[PDB]
Amino acid sequence: SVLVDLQIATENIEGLPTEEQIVQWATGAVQPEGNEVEMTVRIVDEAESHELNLTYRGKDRPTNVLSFPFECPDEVELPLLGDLVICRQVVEREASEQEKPLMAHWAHMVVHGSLHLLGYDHIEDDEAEEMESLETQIMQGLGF
Repeated sequence: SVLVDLQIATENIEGLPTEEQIVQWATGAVQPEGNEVEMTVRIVDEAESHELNLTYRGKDRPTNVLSFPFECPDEVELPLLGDLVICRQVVEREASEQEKPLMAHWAHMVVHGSLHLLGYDHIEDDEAEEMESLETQIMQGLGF
């Protein structure tokens, strides 16, 4: 199925994300009939994520949307999105400033950092239609 990981860092905020809502709304509207994929997403302040990476591997520096891609040997035809790590203060501010439902900002902001970071658009043979339709159903299917 289409499993996604929504890991919030704050317990009390001005607009909690909750996986049920986010996942269901976005990821739920993408595979209402056929589901299959894995998208890990960690939403926490800059310091946490940055330190988190640099503490266990030494990743980049104070970025905006850092994600962790899976093993990219050659082509490997299989549904996947990999791990993701983004800040809420930024996206929440962007979405909050845009004056639009954070629901879309999430599905969009996640995919924005998912591809722009690794490019899960692997092999255009199988993963193509799957991935394409995958991102298309959540991004276009709703028309953010």
